[PDB]
Order: sequence, then C-alpha cells, then structure tokens
Amino acid sequence: SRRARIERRTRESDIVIELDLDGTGQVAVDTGVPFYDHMLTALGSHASFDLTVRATGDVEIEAHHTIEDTAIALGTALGQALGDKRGIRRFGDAFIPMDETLAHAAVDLSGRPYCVHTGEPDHLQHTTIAGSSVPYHTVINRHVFESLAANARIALHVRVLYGRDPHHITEAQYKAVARALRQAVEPDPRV
Amino acid sequence: SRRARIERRTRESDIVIELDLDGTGQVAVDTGVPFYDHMLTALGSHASFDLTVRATGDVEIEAHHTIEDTAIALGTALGQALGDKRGIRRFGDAFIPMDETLAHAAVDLSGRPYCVHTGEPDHLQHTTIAGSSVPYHTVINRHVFESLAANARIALHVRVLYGRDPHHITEAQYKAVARALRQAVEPDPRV
Amino acid sequence: SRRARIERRTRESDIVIELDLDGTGQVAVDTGVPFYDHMLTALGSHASFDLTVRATGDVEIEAHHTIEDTAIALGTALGQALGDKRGIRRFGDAFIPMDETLAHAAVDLSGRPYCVHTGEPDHLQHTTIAGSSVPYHTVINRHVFESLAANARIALHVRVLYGRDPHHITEAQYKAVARALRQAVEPDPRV
Amino acid sequence: SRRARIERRTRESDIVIELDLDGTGQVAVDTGVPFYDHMLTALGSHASFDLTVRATGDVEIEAHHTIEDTAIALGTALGQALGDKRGIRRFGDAFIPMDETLAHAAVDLSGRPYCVHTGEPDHLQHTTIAGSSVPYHTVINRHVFESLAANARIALHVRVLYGRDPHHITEAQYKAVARALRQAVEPDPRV
Amino acid sequence: SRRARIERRTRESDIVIELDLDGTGQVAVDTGVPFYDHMLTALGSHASFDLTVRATGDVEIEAHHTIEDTAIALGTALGQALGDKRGIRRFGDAFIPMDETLAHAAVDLSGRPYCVHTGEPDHLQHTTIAGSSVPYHTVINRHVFESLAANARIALHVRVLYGRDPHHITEAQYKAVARALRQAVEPDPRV
Amino acid sequence: SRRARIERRTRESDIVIELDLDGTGQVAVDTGVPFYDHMLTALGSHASFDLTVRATGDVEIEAHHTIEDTAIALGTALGQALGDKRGIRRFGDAFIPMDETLAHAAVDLSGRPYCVHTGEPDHLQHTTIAGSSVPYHTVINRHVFESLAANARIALHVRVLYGRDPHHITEAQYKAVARALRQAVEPDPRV
Ligand SMILES: [Mn+2]
Ligand SMILES: [Mn+2]
Ligand SMILES: [Mn+2]
Ligand SMILES: [Mn+2]
Ligand SMILES: [Mn+2]
Ligand SMILES: [Mn+2]
Ligand SMILES: [Mn+2]
Ligand SMILES: [Mn+2]
Ligand SMILES: [Mn+2]
Ligand SMILES: [Mn+2]
Ligand SMILES: [Mn+2]
Ligand SMILES: [Mn+2]
Ligand SMILES: [Mn+2]
Ligand SMILES: [Mn+2]
Ligand SMILES: [Mn+2]
Ligand SMILES: [Mn+2]
Ligand SMILES: [Mn+2]
Ligand SMILES: [Mn+2]
Ligand SMILES: [Mn+2]
Ligand SMILES: [Mn+2]
Repeated sequence: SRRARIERRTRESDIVIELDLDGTGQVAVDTGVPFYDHMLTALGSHASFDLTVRATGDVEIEAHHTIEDTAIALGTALGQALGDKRGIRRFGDAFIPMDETLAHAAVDLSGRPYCVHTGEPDHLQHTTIAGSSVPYHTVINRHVFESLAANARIALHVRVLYGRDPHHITEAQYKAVARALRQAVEPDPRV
Repeated sequence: SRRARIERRTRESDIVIELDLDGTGQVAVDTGVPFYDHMLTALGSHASFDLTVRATGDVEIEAHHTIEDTAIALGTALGQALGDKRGIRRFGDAFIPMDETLAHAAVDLSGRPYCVHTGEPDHLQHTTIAGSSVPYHTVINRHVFESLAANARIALHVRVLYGRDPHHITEAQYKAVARALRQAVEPDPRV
Repeated sequence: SRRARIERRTRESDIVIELDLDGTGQVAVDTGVPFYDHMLTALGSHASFDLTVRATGDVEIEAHHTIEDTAIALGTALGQALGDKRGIRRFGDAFIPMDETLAHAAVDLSGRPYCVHTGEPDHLQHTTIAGSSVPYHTVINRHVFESLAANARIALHVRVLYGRDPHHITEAQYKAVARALRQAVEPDPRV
Repeated sequence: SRRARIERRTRESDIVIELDLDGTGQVAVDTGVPFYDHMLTALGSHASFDLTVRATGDVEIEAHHTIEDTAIALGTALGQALGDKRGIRRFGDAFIPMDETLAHAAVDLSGRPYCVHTGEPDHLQHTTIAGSSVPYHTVINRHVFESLAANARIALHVRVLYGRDPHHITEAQYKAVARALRQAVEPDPRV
Repeated sequence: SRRARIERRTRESDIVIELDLDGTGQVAVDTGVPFYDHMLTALGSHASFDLTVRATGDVEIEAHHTIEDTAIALGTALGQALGDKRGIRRFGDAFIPMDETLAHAAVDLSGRPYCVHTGEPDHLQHTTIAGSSVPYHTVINRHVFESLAANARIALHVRVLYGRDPHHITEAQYKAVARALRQAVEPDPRV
Repeated sequence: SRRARIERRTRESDIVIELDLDGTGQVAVDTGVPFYDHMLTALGSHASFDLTVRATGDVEIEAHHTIEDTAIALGTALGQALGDKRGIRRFGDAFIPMDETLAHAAVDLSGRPYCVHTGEPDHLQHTTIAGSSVPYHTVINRHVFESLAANARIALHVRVLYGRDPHHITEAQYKAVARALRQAVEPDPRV
C-alpha cells in the first residue's frame, strides 16, 4: 500500500492532502485558487493518483503562500507514499503537446532532491491567469516544481520546448510532471 | 474493433484506405509516388497497424495532390478507427535515430487538432527525392503531417533534432510519428 | 523610551501609527492592502519593533495613495522615535536570502535623508501581486523606501543582488530594510 | 537465450566479457580504471544486464587503450547476444536527470552502425576524474560510445541537454545509454 | 543542548558526524580527501562548532561520492542540532578576504531549503587541487554547498566577488559559509 | 592594553602616531593636509580608536609623501597595537551609505598582508579636493589603503559599489575601513 495523509498547518495556511500512488484518477482539489485547483487536478488525474487536496490560506494577500504550502505538503505526501522506493521504475519522462505548446518532464525518484526548470518564455515571469476568483501568477510555476521536488526528495527536470499561451504552457508542464511521475512510480518487473 | 475503411474521390485523385489500429504491420501502399509509398509503408509497419492504401491521382502535374488527398484520407481513417478513444494511452512519443539523423514525434490523441513541425534543415524546402518514377519533394513533409493531424483531429508535434540526408531526415520523421502513434494507441490498463 | 504615535489625515487617507523601536515584534498592520500589510508586518517583526498600523484610504482608485501616506507616516514615526539618535549603532545592514532571491539593505540613521534603490528586475516595474482584495503593484516598492527614508530623515540603500519571483524579491527587500534598521537602532556600548 | 562471452587479447590489453541481456543487474566490473568500472557497473545495472568485465591493460601509459578495448569487446558481446534481433522492441530511449545534469540517449538496435554524441560541455574535452588509482579523462566518453555502437552494430545517439559536474554529466550519459538499451532489448509482444 | 550524531552508511561510503553548534572550534576531520579535510576543518573552526568527521569511501573512483555523502550527513547533522530553531539570530552573513579573493555567504536558517552559488571563476569548473593523496576537483564546491543546504534545510547563498587562486577561492567560500552559520546560529536576545 | 606610539622620521616628513584600539573616538589629526585630516579623523572616530596624529612634511611638493608616510606609520601602529591578535573577532566588514554613495570594506586582521581596491569611478584618478590650504588628490585613496594594509600586515578589501561625489566616495571608504576595523578588533567571547 502506497498511501499518505499529510496535514500541514502554518500561520499562512491550512492543508490536508490524501494521496494514493496506485489510484484511478479520483481527484478533488480545493485550495481557494481555482486555476491552481485545475493544475493539481490535471496533475493527479494524469499521474493516475487518487488525490484529495483541501487548502485554506491567506489568499487576501495573494495565492503564493497557499500555492507554496500546498506544493510542500503534496511533495511530502509523495515522498511518504513512495516509501523505500524498492522495485519501482524509478525513472520516468513524458512529452505533452498542447496546441502550439510542447512541454517535457523527466524524473529520478531515487535521485538526490533537485529541480531544473527551463525553456519557459519570459512573459510568464509576469503573466496573470485571472478569472472571477483568486488569480494565478505564472511566475509561481517554477516555485511549485521546486517545492514538490525538494519535499518529495526527487530529481525533477521540467522543460518547455516551445509555446505561446500561458495556460497551455502551464498546463502542459503540470501534465508532463504528472505522466513522468506515473511512469516512474510503476512497479518494475525486473527490479 | 478499431478498423476504418475510407474512400475519398476528388477531381484530383481516387483513394481507398483500409486501417486496423490493432494490426501486425501488414502493409501495402500504392499511390503512384514510390518514395511516398515507402514512407507510408514505414508509417504503417512501425505503428504496427494493418494498412492498405490504394491511390491514383494527377501525378502528371506532380505528387502534391495525391500525397495530400492520401494524407487527408489516412487522417480521417485514423480518427474514425480511434472511435471514442476511451481507455487508451492517449499520449505517445518516439525518438528515431537514422545514421546522422535524430527525429522525434509526440502526440496527444485526445488533444485539439494541431500540428507543429520544427527543426527540419532549410534545404528540405527545395529538395527532390527522385527515382525512375514520380519524384517526391521533401517540402511536402510538413504538409503530410499537418493534413494527418487536422483530419485525425489529434495534436502532432514532429521535430528534427539534427540531420543531413533528406531521405534519412524524412524517413526518421515518418517512423517517429508511427511509433508515437503506436504508443498512444495502446490500451492503458489504468485508464 | 523610544516611542512615537503619528496620526496622519489627508484627503486620500486616514493613518494611525504606533511605533516602539525597542519592541519584541508585536505587530498589527491593517491598511486595506493585504500584501502591503504582509510587507509592513514583516518589516515590523524583523526589525523587532512593536508596531500598530491602522490605515483607511482611497483604495477604489488603487493602493498607491494609501501605501504612500502610510510610508510617510511610518517614516515620520521612525524619525520621531529615534529622537537625538545618541549612543546608537547608527549604521546597519542585512542580507536576506529568500529562495532564489538575495536582497540587501544598508542604513545610516544619522546620515542625510537619501534613498538609492537598485538591482530590482525590470518586470517589477509592471508586476501586480493580486489576491481576493486590493492588489499591490510592485513598482511601488521604490516609492515606499523613498518615502520612508525622506520622512525618517535617514540614508537608506536597498539592493536586489538577484531574484525572479516578485513576492520573494519584494519581501526580501522589506526584510532587509527591517534587519538593517534593527542593527542600526541598537544601543552602541562604545558610543 | 541471449548470452555472449567475449575474450579479447591485444598487445595493449586482456579482456573477458560475460553478458546476459535478460539479467537482473548482477554486475562485476574490474578494468584497473575505477571510475570506468563505476560507469560500466552503472551501465550493466541500469540496463538490467548480467555483466562481468575482467580487464588488464597498459594503464601505465593511461586508461585509453584499456577503456577502448573494453568498449570494443563489450560492443561485440552486445551484438553477439542480440543475435537475429527478431521480436524485440528495437528502439529505445531514456532521460537521466542527475542533479543539475540532464542526459539523453536514443538507440536503434537494428539500424546501421552509427554514433552521434552532442551537447557535452567543452571542459569535458580536458577534464580528469582522479582518485587514488588510474584516472579517467572525460574526453574518452565519446570514444566509448563510438566504440560500443561500431562493434555492437547499432545506432546510438547520446545527448547532454545541460550540466556542469563532469561526474554527473558522464554518469548520466552511461545511465541513459543503459536504460535506452534496456528498453530496446525487451521483447515486443506485437513484433 | 544543540548536538547531533549522524551515522550514514551507503554503498559508496561510511560516515560518522558528531556536531556541537555551541562549541569552541574543537575539530577533527578525516575523510580520505585531505583538501576536503582542510575545508571542513576550516568550516568547523570558523563556525565555532565542535565537529568530528570520520569518513571512508570509494576514493579509488574519486573523491565525489565521499565528499557528497559527507556533505549530506553534515547537513543532516546541522538541521538536527538546530532543532526548533527558536530564539536564534536566524540570519547570518560574512565576508572573507583571502589575499586577492573576496568571498561572501548569506544564510537564512529558517528559510526554505535553497542554494545559490555565483561568481566562481570558470576555471574552477575543471581545476584540480592535488597533493600526495586523493585530489580535490573544485567543480565539487557548488555540490557541497547544495548538499549542505538541502539536507540542513536552510537557505544558503554563496558568492565569489572576485578571485584568482583556486585554493583561496575555495577556502574563502567555506570560511564564509562557516562564519555566516556562526552568526545565524547565535541566540538572539530579542527573539 | 592595546596601545602603540610610532615615531617615523624620513627626509620627506616627520610623523608621531599615538593609537589606542580600545578608545572612545578621542581623535586629533594634524598632517598639514586638511582633507586628509578629515579622513583620518573620520577613520579614528568611526573605528572607536583613540588616535593622535602629528605630521609635518614636504607639502610644498604636494600632499603625497606626507599622506603616504602617515599611512605607513598608522599601519605600523595598528599592527603593533594588535599584538598577538588572540581572542579577537579577526574578521570585520561595514557598509557606508553617504547620500548617493555606497562603499564597503572587509578585513581579515590575521590574514596575509593584502589590499584590493575596486569600484572607484574613473574620475577619482584625476580629481582634486581643494580648499584654502594644501589640496588632496583622490588618486591617493588607493595608496593610503595599500600602505595601511601592507604595514599593519592585514587583508583589506575596499569597494565602492556606486557613487558620484568624490568627497562622498572618499569619506565613505575611510568610514567603511574604520567600522570594518572596529568590528574585527573587538574581543570575540568564543575565540
Ligand atoms: Mn515562496
Ligand atoms: Mn532562467
Ligand atoms: Mn528533446
Ligand atoms: Mn485548461
Ligand atoms: Mn496542398
Ligand atoms: Mn519554420
Ligand atoms: Mn529508406
Ligand atoms: Mn506617489
Ligand atoms: Mn533605475
Ligand atoms: Mn510572503
Ligand atoms: Mn582510441
Ligand atoms: Mn562536436
Ligand atoms: Mn557516481
Ligand atoms: Mn553528485
Ligand atoms: Mn552558473
Ligand atoms: Mn589553506
Ligand atoms: Mn607613493
Ligand atoms: Mn583598476
Ligand atoms: Mn555586496
Ligand atoms: Mn566630509
């Protein structure tokens, strides 16, 4: 059994994560940041995890703290659920084409904690994805991946090969991480 | 069962496509353009499709119309044979080394219809592959991929990482698409 | 005793500042601009001040006037609480690493009123930090530091050595100013 | 059964290779060049081969001859163990993240003998990895891959996408080749 | 009491670390890599730690694994000895002039795990410091700092402002980290 | 007791220095070069030294010889007063903001004799600070610092980060050296 429940309570936020690595994409994410919900829902589903995320934070300031605390907690949940990491595929990668965008992620689940994030166009450093609720600043993409990798204690390399639309660029990256994780997480019948 | 028979009759050409996604590489291609036959035969075989292509067109003008009409028909056949696309791997990619050439393709079979074609050296914009029959102008490579993606309604990203020989560059690309499709087409035991 | 209460009432805003230089980080900031609240709370806490800030302004226009009026009032409070500035360390500086960001501030509390703000990446000239309330335009960072220095009548040099995330860049700067002030404010046992 | 025993005796060196393609990572490598031992041990293990390498050569001159003769012999063993190459996956690739380094390899086991090695930073042309024994000059990395590909008669493309540490860069490449081989070597249930 | 004993046993190495944050510079380091011993001895002494390091590793390959495993273990010891980190100075920085070299380090002991290493001249990417024993490749400097920061879970920013001699550049950096840690580790009489 | 009296009599000048490291800023400087007097008075006061400087030299030629002989003598006095340098902070640095100018100095009192002087704008190579008496050529700034460091036998790194006014640039540097010395000179309760 590869499950983890993480409860993270800070001054900024209140997080509950329930994670099953061997799931069927049963995902419910509620952080108060709907685009982030969309991204983590995509992450959970495409990784074929079962994932519940319940988060309430200081979104009056902005999404940052909640986003970061959630990523930390999710990272911790991933590492805990992984356990000894014996007999797994360990390495995984995936390409995600999304209209004009092509993104890629590669992981080593038993490698030293590390994150390299490259290729993301410069305008995503100051782009806001905004709806009727709390907005999402795409500059946080790197932060999410770094927080995930550091707390799951994995090597995570995320690349944007090319792209234009910030929604496409961001979603393709989350999905790339997701499917890279899904491959690496699988039992390896020869290891 | 994931089969399709497409009959496409235009002023320019006459096309019959029989496609089985779950084949064993039983391929017979006859378009009147032998290098194109070679490319679609490679595509069918490396995708592990069963594929019959019968095409007669206005090759007195040049191969373009026949090539395009065939790609459209084949795309339509791929989309039809795919059906609802439920329970499939959906995403697929493949690297094809061919001597000095390295090509890559990535697909999303349930993504919006889109094609990105990059990295092909500039001389392929005006290169002709010529034998004893109707020649093949490599500038058409992009056209084929665009027609396939638009009519199969899939996201197809084809890259040449590097290469020199136009035959190698072209064949590696068709083979990359082929094996990307083969991976994406597979039943996914977790979806 | 090094305390000051400043009441500043303009057409744009209504400000009350209570400041104790020799505090324990007892801080409550409410300006109607939650990210600014976060920044001044960080400033008060890391400076080891006791600080209460109550501000209501024309946030329907934007945060600018409130932010500026608050910084002016806080500057005035700092200068008043400083008094004759006898027997204090006078000079102070601090480095603040915050993930990828490194910020620095240096102060001369008995120097001529002056502010130099350098190194902040160009995208912060047009970046918005936005939550569920009144947003914060990072272009105002310099304005805050200039208003503080001019009204406290101190020399304040704020540098960003490098950074990417606008939240990190901004917070590291406020914290750098805070800890620079804390050092400079201390009694000097040899002066 | 896909096994090979190669004995290679030249003026420069004395090599014994025992290879099983369908192994469990039972690896013992002893060439007199300990970093090279480390690399071939990583290669054997990550390829899921069973591999024994016993080599004694003119390491008083330097590691080159031994390294090259070993790579030639290992290549020959790989080609011999492959046999007719019927019913195998044929193509294989793998990404290896190693801290700051990302490496990639792609193979065609039934392609013409060819090696392309790109992306390795310029300082590896003159870098030495040195311990208490015979050192390893990283300039030899390309030589190893070229010798392997030429003697196994396979198409091998090795890329460094980025990296800094010569140990990371080198090991990630050997591991990339290893896992590319492992994928390509697998029986293909549809071919 | 702020002490930690860490025993780390991997396939590559065997490490014992005894650390006292509140020491008097009683330091004994023995890793089999004498320049590394010199660096960690400088680190322990200038941080005013009491530190014993006993390490035996695969130095026949090179110093890398031993160096890295030691840095990981030392990082873990630092984090464990830090405990809840309550009432400490938290932030610390130091400049180290060493002949022509000026180095700097800044830390946040309660910040998120992060390392930024900048300014080191390009020739240190391929420089070897060699004596009568196992040599030290200066490219590993960054690796050490990254491993320390990641495992101590601290924010560590190391800069070389300028320098020429690789021994000076390296030692000044270790000493900068040391004295930055010493400052940050101190009890803060106001926190 | 950390005091020194140096009498230096050359053909060019006649110098008497009385120095107390553990002073209260009781400073009297008279060299016949009033801006230099101002600089050494700032140096003595901000270092919290007790310092008397009496110098008469060949100011008819220019200030150079007197300035240099004074710096040599003062350096010698600093080194002599330092003694064995046991139990002192050893390292010290300070930032000095002065209107538009930011200067910095870092010292190692037990390091090898060395001086690095950087960042001073090019116009100070030929700037004269002139009053009603003997003028001061700012090109001499570097000379002063080099003479101080060489004769005190200390490592002294002086940087101008930025600035415009030659008076500000010069004074900020002397003050930076002063406060760097003051920090480094202090007893270290842990060494
Ligand atoms: Mn953050
Ligand atoms: Mn970047
Ligand atoms: Mn690629
Ligand atoms: Mn979407
Ligand atoms: Mn057309
Ligand atoms: Mn183009
Ligand atoms: Mn061909
Ligand atoms: Mn204004
Ligand atoms: Mn500017
Ligand atoms: Mn914050
Ligand atoms: Mn050779
Ligand atoms: Mn080359
Ligand atoms: Mn290794
Ligand atoms: Mn390493
Ligand atoms: Mn760099
Ligand atoms: Mn040394
Ligand atoms: Mn001179
Ligand atoms: Mn110069
Ligand atoms: Mn600086
Ligand atoms: Mn003055």
